Amino acid sequence: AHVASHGSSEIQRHITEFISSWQNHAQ
Amino acid sequence: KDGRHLNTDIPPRMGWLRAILRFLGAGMAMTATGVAVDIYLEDIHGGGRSLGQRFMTWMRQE
Repeated sequence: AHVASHGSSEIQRHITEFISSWQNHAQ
Repeated sequence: KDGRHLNTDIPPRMGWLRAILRFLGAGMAMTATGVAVDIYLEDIHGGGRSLGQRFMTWMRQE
């Protein structure tokens, strides 16, 4: 697990903030 | 030796970093006892662009 857990330094921050931001899509 | 690892990319800007990486290379090639060996760059963990920003923080902090 630690072998694959370490997987352009600015594009990595761009994709991390891309993934981390959204979640969604009386009578 | 196997090309360009894409992690050790010194920018065209701030090319002064090479003159310090020469010393950091030639340290261990003289401290190790025996034959002085040819030494090649392998890895910079934070990236070559973010490496010298630490040196620039030390230059602002003096």
